[PDB]
Amino acid sequence: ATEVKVGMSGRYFPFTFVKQDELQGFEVDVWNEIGKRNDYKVEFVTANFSGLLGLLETGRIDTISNQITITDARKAKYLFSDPYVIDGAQITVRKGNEAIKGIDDLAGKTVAVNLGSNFEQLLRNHDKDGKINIKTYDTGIEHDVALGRADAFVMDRLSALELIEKTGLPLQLAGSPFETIENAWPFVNNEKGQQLQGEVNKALAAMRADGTLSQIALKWFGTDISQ
Ligand SMILES: [Cl-]
Ligand SMILES: [Cl-]
Ligand SMILES: [K+]
Repeated sequence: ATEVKVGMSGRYFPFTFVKQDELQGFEVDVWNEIGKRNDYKVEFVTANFSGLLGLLETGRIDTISNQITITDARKAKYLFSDPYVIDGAQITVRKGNEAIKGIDDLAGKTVAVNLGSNFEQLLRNHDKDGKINIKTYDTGIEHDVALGRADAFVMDRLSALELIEKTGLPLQLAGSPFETIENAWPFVNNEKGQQLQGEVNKALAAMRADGTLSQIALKWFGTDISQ
């Protein structure tokens, strides 16, 4: 059997998170089904998001299942599979705050972003004159905004929506998503990476056909986020 290592953070509800001392979520269920279909011994390695892409290049993991958005720079540095989730980058503020209607309102504000994430680069590209006070983190991002240490943060709409409705955090969506994001699994451009890529695309396409991918998405979001 082929050993495959899947990097994640364990702090990305409901994609990858811990509850009752169990590492679970959307990314966990998906790669267990992939491992059934390709004779993989899947091994989950939890690490902060800022170092997941580093672990991938060094070779201590084989891929990452953590909503890795495909970017122009990441295309040149890694291989990617077919996108399995499509969404948009969302600004989210504290509940009751109407002083921030979108990304153009961040001038002079403090916006939290995960370090090394596509949301940081997008935010720095949307900061032409240094108006925004970008604060980068790996944990406690949505908590600083709900408490007041940061004015807003930028993630995907899906995860923020579940924190607002399911979890119940005192947060609200700030406007409409300003950038579509296509999320796929990155691979190292080597023999095993090319081998995993082609075999994962065949499993991903096979899961979309029989509805298994939709079953996983409905369990973790109530909505088929694969569509
Ligand atoms: Cl990312
Ligand atoms: Cl900096
Ligand atoms: K991302």
